[PDB]
Amino acid sequence: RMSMVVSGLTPEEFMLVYKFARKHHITLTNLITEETTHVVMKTDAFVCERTLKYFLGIAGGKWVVSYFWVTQSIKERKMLNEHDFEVRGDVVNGRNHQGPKRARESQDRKIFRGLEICCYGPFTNKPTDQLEWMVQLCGASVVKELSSFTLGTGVHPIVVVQPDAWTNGFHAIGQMCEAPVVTREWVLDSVALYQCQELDTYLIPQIP
Ligand SMILES: [Co+2]
Repeated sequence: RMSMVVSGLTPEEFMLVYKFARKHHITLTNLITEETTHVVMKTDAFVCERTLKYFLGIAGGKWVVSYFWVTQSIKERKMLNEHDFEVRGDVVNGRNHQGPKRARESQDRKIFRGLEICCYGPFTNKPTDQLEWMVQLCGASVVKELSSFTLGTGVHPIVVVQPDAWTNGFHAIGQMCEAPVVTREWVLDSVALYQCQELDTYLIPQIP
């Protein structure tokens, strides 16, 4: 019916969110799931920091909503419509380039459509599986080893390394395959703005 999670709040603020849910017969989870409907985010007056849940929130085209949505509904003895209340960036996108918009409204076409992503070698900040499940969420196709791209002329393939996580071999990925090596940052920024971005700024020196 309606399931909720929330990001970058203090307990003081959590309190309300609880008592907001409680009031309007809503369920609550600490852990973003496939079955969630809403992500609630701290802001500024509508700009959020960049949480893991931020991404999978958009990833989903769920309701990605700033906190004010709720303190304003407590105030006004009633729930407000969500459609007047979603977030509009962080740092990738300023107040400028609202993402969750497209996300929610798109879906019938995803932003990874017919691609193949391999999240290659060490991660940390945001660890492999979620990363994959992320792109997997917006219709990318997930490979485990470079040695599994079904090039089959048709589909386009990508490697994504997180660069720093490994302590200097990731120049020599081109030494195994004929997809490009974009950097994690490609995914993230692409999923924030929910366009599919330009590998240009994100490619990694591939060394014969
Ligand atoms: Co092409």
